Amino acid sequence: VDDVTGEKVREAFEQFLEDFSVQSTDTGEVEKVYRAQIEFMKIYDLNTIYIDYQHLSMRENGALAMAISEQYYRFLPFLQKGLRRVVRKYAPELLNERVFQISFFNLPTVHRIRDIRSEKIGSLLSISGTVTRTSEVRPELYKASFTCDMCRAIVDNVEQSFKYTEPTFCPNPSCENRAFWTLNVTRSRFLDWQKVRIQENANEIPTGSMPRTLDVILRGDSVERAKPGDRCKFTGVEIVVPDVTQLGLPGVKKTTEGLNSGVTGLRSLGVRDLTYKISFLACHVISIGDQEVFLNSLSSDEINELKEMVKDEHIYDKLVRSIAPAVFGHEAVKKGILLQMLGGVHKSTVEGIKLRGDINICVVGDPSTSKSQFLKYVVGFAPRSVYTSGKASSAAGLTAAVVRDEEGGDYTIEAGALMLADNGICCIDEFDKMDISDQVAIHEAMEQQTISIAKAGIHATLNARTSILAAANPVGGRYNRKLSLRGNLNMTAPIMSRFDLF
Amino acid sequence: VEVIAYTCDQCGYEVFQEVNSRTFTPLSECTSEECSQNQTKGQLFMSTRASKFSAFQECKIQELSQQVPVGHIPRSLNIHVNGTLVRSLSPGDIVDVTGIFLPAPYTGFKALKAGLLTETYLEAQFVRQHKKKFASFSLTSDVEERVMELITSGDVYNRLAKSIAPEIYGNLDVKKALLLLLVGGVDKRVGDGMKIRGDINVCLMGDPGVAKSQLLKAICKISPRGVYTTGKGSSGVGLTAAVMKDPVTDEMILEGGALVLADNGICCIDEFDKMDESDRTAIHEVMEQQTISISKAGINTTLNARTSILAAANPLYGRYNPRLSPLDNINLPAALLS
Amino acid sequence: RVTLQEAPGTVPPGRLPRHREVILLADLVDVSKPGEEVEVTGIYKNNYDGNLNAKNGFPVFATIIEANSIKRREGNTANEGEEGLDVFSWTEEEERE
Amino acid sequence: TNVSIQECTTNFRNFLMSFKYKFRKILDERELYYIKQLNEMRELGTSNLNLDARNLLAYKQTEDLYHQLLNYPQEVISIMDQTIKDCMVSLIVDLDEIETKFYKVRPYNVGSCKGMRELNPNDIDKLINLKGLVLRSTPVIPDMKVAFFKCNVCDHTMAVEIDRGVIQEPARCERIDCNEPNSMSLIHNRCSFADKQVIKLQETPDFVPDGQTPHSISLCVYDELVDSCRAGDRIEVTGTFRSIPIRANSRQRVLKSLYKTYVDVVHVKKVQDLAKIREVAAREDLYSLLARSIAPSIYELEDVKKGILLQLFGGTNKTFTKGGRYRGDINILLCGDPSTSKSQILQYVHKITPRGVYTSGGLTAYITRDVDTKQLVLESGALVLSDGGVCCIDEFDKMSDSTRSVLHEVMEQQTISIAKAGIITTLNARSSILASANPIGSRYNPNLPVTENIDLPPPLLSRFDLVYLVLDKVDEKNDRELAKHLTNLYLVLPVEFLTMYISYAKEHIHPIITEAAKTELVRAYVGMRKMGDDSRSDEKRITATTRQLESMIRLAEAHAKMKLKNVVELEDVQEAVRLIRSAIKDYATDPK
DNA sequence: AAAAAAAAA
Ligand SMILES: Nc1ncnc2c1ncn2[C@@H]1O[C@H](COP(=O)(O)OP(=O)(O)OP(=O)(O)O)[C@@H](O)[C@H]1O
Ligand SMILES: Nc1ncnc2c1ncn2[C@@H]1O[C@H](COP(=O)(O)OP(=O)(O)O)[C@@H](O)[C@H]1O
Ligand SMILES: Nc1ncnc2c1ncn2[C@@H]1O[C@H](COP(=O)(O)OP(=O)(O)O)[C@@H](O)[C@H]1O
Ligand SMILES: [Mg+2]
Ligand SMILES: [Zn+2]
Ligand SMILES: [Zn+2]
Ligand SMILES: [Zn+2]
Repeated sequence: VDDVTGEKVREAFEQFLEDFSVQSTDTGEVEKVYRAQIEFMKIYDLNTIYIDYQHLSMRENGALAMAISEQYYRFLPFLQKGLRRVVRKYAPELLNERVFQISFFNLPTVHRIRDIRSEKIGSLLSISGTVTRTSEVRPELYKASFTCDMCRAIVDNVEQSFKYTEPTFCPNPSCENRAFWTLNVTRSRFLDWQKVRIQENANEIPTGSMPRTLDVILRGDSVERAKPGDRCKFTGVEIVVPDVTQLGLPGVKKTTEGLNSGVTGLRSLGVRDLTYKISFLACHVISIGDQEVFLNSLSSDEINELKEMVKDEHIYDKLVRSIAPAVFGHEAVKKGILLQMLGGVHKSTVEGIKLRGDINICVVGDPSTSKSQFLKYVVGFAPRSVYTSGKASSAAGLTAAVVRDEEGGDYTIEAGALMLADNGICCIDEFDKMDISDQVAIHEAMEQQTISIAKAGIHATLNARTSILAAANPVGGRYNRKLSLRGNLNMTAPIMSRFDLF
Repeated sequence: VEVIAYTCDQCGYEVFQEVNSRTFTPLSECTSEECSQNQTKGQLFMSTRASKFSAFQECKIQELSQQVPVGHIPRSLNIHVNGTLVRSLSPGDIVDVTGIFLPAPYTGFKALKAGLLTETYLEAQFVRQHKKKFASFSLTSDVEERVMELITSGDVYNRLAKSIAPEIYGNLDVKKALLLLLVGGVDKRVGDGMKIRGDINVCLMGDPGVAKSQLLKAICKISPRGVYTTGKGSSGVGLTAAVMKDPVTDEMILEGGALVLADNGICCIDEFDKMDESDRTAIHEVMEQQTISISKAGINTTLNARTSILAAANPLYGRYNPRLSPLDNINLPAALLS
Repeated sequence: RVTLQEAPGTVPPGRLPRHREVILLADLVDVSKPGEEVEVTGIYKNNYDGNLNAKNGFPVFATIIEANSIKRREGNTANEGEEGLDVFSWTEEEERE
Repeated sequence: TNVSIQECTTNFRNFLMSFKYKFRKILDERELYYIKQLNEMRELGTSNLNLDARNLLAYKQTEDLYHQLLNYPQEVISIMDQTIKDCMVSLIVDLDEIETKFYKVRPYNVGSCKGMRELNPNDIDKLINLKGLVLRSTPVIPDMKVAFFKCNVCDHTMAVEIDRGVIQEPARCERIDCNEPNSMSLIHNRCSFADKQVIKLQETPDFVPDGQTPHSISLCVYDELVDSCRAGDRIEVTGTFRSIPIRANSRQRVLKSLYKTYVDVVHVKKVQDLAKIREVAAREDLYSLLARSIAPSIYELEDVKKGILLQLFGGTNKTFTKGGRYRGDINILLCGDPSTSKSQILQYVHKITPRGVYTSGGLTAYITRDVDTKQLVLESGALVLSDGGVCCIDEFDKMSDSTRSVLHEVMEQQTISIAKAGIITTLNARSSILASANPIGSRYNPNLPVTENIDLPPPLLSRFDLVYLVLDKVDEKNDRELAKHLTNLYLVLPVEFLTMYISYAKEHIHPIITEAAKTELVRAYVGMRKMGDDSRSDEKRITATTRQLESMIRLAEAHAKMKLKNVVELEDVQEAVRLIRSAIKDYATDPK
C-alpha cells in the first residue's frame, strides 16, 4: 500500500527545499538558503541539515507545516527520502549511503515538564530544563547485516527496534533458515548514543513540591552538547519506551504497589504484562544559560577599528581611562588591573624547568573604599574568571579535597576555586581569614603553577595555572600610617614575596 | 477470598470456584455448552461483584517477662483472625486468646528446603481483652455517689498530695505542685487568635538520692498520658516516627517532625542535662504548644504538640555549691530555663 | 584485564572521569601497576551484551581495548627528547659510548 | 442491571428540565439550575457538569436513581453522559462543536466522609467520600487504548480496539491476497494512549485519637484530574472502591489469597478592586494606620513597625548594562533579651508577606539522595525559595560557622554557585533578610557595647541595612501600661487587601528619585560627616560610610514606593534620615 | 546489622 499522504508531503518538502528562494537583504537578490547549505556540506563534508520551523511555517500554511509537525514519526522516512532524492539530484558524491540528519529549530513556543501529556506522542515539541547527569558515548546498532549460517547467504539492511532483532527468512530457495544468523560486525553501521537527564527549574516549581524528572536520548552530532548544571532547550519528538525485559531477549531475565497499565495476550509476551514509560528524543540542543588566526576573521570594522586603535598616538592615555567607568578615582589600580589582564609571556627552559609568567596583585585599604567593585568588574569582564571568598563552606576550600562515599568505591578528588580558575583570573575576597592548610598550599600554588596531593591511596599532580587578585582589610579596621605593611598586616612574609604589586 | 466467580461472556451459567489455600490459580476454559462447542466463545473473566469475600487480619503475640526462664529470650507467635471478631484487639494489652493451633506450609517461601519442617500459626476463636478500661470518665451512678463522697470529704488536694507516693517521705510542696500540674492551667485560647496553653512546665532540681526519679515513676503510673523518655538509649522516641521503615513492604510511613504522644501528653525526662543537641532542639521546639515542622522529604504533617513538660536534673558537680546559684543552674541555656 | 580511568591532569576541572576496560595478552602481564599513569596503544573493538541492552532499552554495544603497547608516564612528563616505549633503555653503541 | 436503561434516563431528563432549587430552599426552610448552566456551557464551550446529591435527593423519583447510582456507578454515569450529550441537540433546537467534545459529570456529597480505619469488604464497588492529605505523586503513566499493527510483508496497517487491557491479537492479515499469518509486528509509537496517574493519600490526623499511626490509601486519576493536586494538599475526594488480585510471581500464573485495595475517584475538592486602593491610598494618615495594622497585639514599638513595614514594601531594582545590577533588598536585625515577644513579629511577617520562608538556626542548595526512588536529584535551599520575598531567620547567634560564610556571599552578591558531583551552576537569590538574636547572659548590660553581647562577626553586622535594639528596663509607668494592656488583651485591621496592595506596588510602581532630593541627600551626608569630627585632632570614628548613602537611597525609594507615588518628595528623605539616625543615636557605647 | 580504618572539623 502506497502512503500517498507521505508521498505528497515528501514532494512538497523537496519542492520548497528546491525553491525556497528567500531574500535576506537588498544585495541578496536570490540566495537559496538550502542550496547554499548543500554547497556548505559539499565543501566541508557534513551530514546534518538545519531547518527553521518558521521558514517551514508559511509554506502551504498548515497543510504542510502542521502535517509535518504533528505526525512527525509518521512522515520522517518520507522526508528522509525527499532529502536523499534532492541531494542525489544535486550532489551524488556527497552520499559517499550516509546517515543524513535533520534538525528543526525555532519553534513558536516551549513547554514545561509538568505540561507533558500523552496526547502529543509522536509530535514535534520543544522543552527546556537543567541537565543533571549524562552518560558515556556508546555505539548503537542502526542497520544490521546477517549471515545465514547453514548456507552462508547474506541478509542485510535489517531495521532494528528497542530489541535486538534477527531476520526471519532466507531468500535462497534451497534454504529455509532453520538455523539462525550471525551478525556481520564489519558490515553493520553504528551510530552514537548518549542518555541525559533533565528536571524542572526552580522558577516553574511551586511550593516545596518534588521536581519532576524526565529522560532524554541524544543521537548523532548532538553528543556531549548538554553539560551538567546547564539550562538548555531541547527540540525533538516525544516518544514512549517499553520494558524490554518482558520482551523476548537472548539473555536471562513506590514500585511494589504495582497498578501499572499492563497489557497481555500476545504471542511473544506469553503470560507477562508489558509496561511503558515516557521518554523524550532530541535532535537539536541549544543553551540559554596566533595573530594570523585572529586576522582571518576579516570584516570592514575588524580591519578599520583595529588599524585605528593600533596607529593611534595616545592609546595608553585612553586605555586606562576605559577600565571600570563606574568606579570613582583610584587611577593607579585601573592601570594595575589592565596590566594583570594583559599578562606576561610564559617560557620554559631547555631542560624542562618552568617559569612563572603571570602577575599577582593584592589590594589593601580601609573599609568601604570601593575595593570589591574592581573584583566584581574583573569577574564580569575577564573570561574564565571565578569569584570566591577567603573562607569557604565547602570542604574543597581553595585548592582541592578528597571525598569518598561511605563503603562506596569512589576515591575521587573535588576541585577548588583555584582548580576551576585555570587559564584565568581567580578573585579572592577577605584574604585575611584563611586557615593553615590553604595558607600553606597557596605559596606552592602560585610559584609552581601546580598542586600535588597524596592521601588515602590516591596521588596526583594537578595544573593550577592561575592569575590571582586578592583584597585585604588592615588589622584594627583602619590602616595605621605610622607603621609599615608588615606591621599592619597579619599575613605572613613568604606570601608577601609571592605577590608582584601592592 | 472465599468463593471466586468468573463470568462467561453471556454463555449460560457463570462458573464458580472456591479455594481454601493461601495460593490461587485461575481457570482457562469453561463448561458452558456453547463454549464447550468445538470453537471458542468468549474468554472467561473474574467478576468482583459475584465473588464472596471476608475480612482478614494478622497479629503476633509475645511472652510475658514473668514467664520467661532465666537466661533466655522470649519467643513469639502468629495469630490469624477472620470474620466479625476483626479489630477486637489493640497493640499493647494482655489478652487470653483461645483458638485452633494449625500448621502452615513452607512452600510459600519457595526454597525447596525443609522437606518436613513447617511453620505454625493460631486461628483466633475467642478473645478476652482483659487488662483495664480508661472509659473516658463516662458517667455512671456509682461514680456519681463517689463524687458525692468526695464532696462530703471537704478539702481534697492535701489528702491527694499525701496519697500519691507515701513511699517517698516528706516533700509536701512538690506533691502539691504535681497536683497543680495534673489539672492544667488556663487554655482554649483568647480573643483575636492569640495562643495560650493550659500545660504547666515544672523542672525539679536536686542531688542524687532524693527519690525524685521514684516520684517521677509514681507520677507516670498515676497519669494515664504519662510517657518517660531520656537522652538516646532508644532512638525511635524523638524526632522520628515509630513507624519509620516498619512495614514489610518498606513503604516509608512517616509523619516527619513529631514526638511520642506529644498531643495532650505528660512527657517525663530524667537526667535533663544528658540529652544531645537533637532532643534539646525538640524540647525547645515543643515550647508553648508550638507544632514541630521538621521536614526531610517534602513531608509537613506536623504533630500539634500540646504537652506538659516535667523534667528532673542535677548539677554536674553532684552537690550544691556555696557560690552563685546560677553558676549551678541546669547547665542549659537561660532561654530554656526561663 | 584492568580498569582505566581518565588522567586527573587531562580531565576538565569539576567533571567526572570516564572508565574503560583494557585487556592484556601474553608478555604484557603485570607490566602496569595500580596507581601508575600509563599510555596504551591498542585496538578498539565492540561486542554484544545482554543487560546493557536490558537497562538502556536500545541495542547498545560494550567496548573494550585490546592493548598492544604500554608506555609508563609517571612523573617524567618531558616527552620530547627521544622516542620509544622506554627512554631509559640503551643500545650497544650507546653502551660503547 | 437491566432496569435503569429505560425509565431512569427519562425521569432524570424530565427533572433536568424541571428542577428548581426552590425545592431545596423549602427543604431547608430558612432557579432552573440545569438549563441555565447548560446554556452557560453552550456559550462557553466547556464540557463539565457538577452534580450535588442533596439537590438530586430533593425529588421523589430521583432518589431511586440515587440508590441505583450508589450500587452501580459506572453504567449510571455512562448513561447520564449519553443523556447530556443528547441534551446539546435537545436544547439547541451549532452541532459542530458538540460532535468533537465528550461530556462527564462530577458527583459529590453522595455519602458522609468516612475514615480509612473502617473499610469493610461490604463497601466494594460503592461510591464513597474521603478526605485526606496528599503524600506523594507520580509521573503520568501512558495507558494503551488503540493497538496499531502492520503486515510487514505488504506494509498494510489496521487499528485494533482493546478491552480490559487484554489484546486479542489477529493471527492472519485481513488482506487475503497475501493471507500471511506471521507478518504482523506492532508499532509502539503509532498507537493511542491515555494519561493515568497514581496519587498516595494519608488520612487526616483528626481520626487518630490515641497516638496511633496514619494509614495510606492509593488513588487513581485520569485526564483533567492529572496534576490537580500536589504534595501537602488537603483535599476531599468522592469515588468508588476497587479490589485487585496481585501478580506475586511474574513468572507464573499463581495469585495470592489477599487482594490489594485502591479507590478510583471522579471529583476532587480542596479542604475591579483597584478603585478600593486609590480611595485608601489618597488618605493622609494611611502611613500610621498601615504601620500599626501589621501587629495588633504589639504594644508601642511604633518605629520598628514602620521600619519592618517599609522593608516589606521594598525598594526598586535596576540592572543597567554598563555598570551592573544594584541591590534592592533591605536587611534588618533585631536584638534584645527574650522578654520582647520578638518571635511574634517574625511569625506575623512570615504570613503577611506573599513569599517568605521561616526557618531557624541546610539553608541553601545541596544534592540529595532520593528516598522512595533510586535516583539523584538536585534540590534548592530555603534562601533560594525566597526570591523576591523576605526570608525570616530566628536564633541568628546559633548559626554555626560554615553557614555564616554562605550568608556572606548571599548578601554582597545575591547569587549562589554550587560545584558538587560534577554539577557547576549559579542560582539567583534576590531575597531580603529579617533576623533576630539574643545577648549572652541573662540581661544585655547597657554599659557593654553591642558587639560582645550579640557574638557576631563585625563585618556581617556592619553590612546589614539597619539594626534595632530592645532594652526592657524595670519602671513603674511602663510596667503598669504593659500590665493593663496585656490583661485587657487576655480578657482598622485589613485583610489580604494588604497582600494585593503589596503585589500591585511591587509590580506596577517603579518610582525614581528627583534632583530636588539630591541636594538634601548631599546635605545629610555632609551633616553626618560634620558630626564625625570635633575640636580635637583625635580623628574621631568615621560614621558616615557609603553604606549610609545606599541605605538612605533605598529607604527613600521605598518611601516613594508606597502611597503609589511615582517620584520622590522631601518627606521621603526626611523620613529616611530620621529613621536611619534614630538607630544610630542608640548605637553608642558607655562613653559619650 | 555490626566492627574497623581515614580525613576533616
Ligand atoms: N524521701 C525519701 N523517702 C524514701 N526513700 C527515699 C527518699 N529519698 C530517697 N530515697 C531512696 O532513694 C532511692 C531513689 O532515689 P534515686 O537515687 O534513684 O533518685 P535521684 O535523686 O533521681 O538519683 P539518681 O540520678 O542517682 O538516680 C531509693 O532507694 C529510695 O528508697
Ligand atoms: N564609585 C564609587 N566610589 C567610591 N565608593 C564606592 C563606589 N561604588 C561603590 N562604592 C562603595 O564601596 C563599597 C565596595 O565594597 P568594599 O570596598 O569591599 O567595602 P566593604 O569591605 O565594606 O565591602 C560598597 O559598599 C560601596 O558602598
Ligand atoms: N510587649 C509584649 N507584648 C505581648 N507579649 C509579650 C511582650 N513582651 C513579651 N511578651 C511575652 O513574652 C514572650 C517573649 O518571648 P520571646 O522574647 O519572643 O522569646 P524568643 O525571642 O527567645 O523566641 C512572648 O511569648 C510573649 O508572650
Ligand atoms: Mg536520678
Ligand atoms: Zn539461508
Ligand atoms: Zn463464553
Ligand atoms: Zn499482507
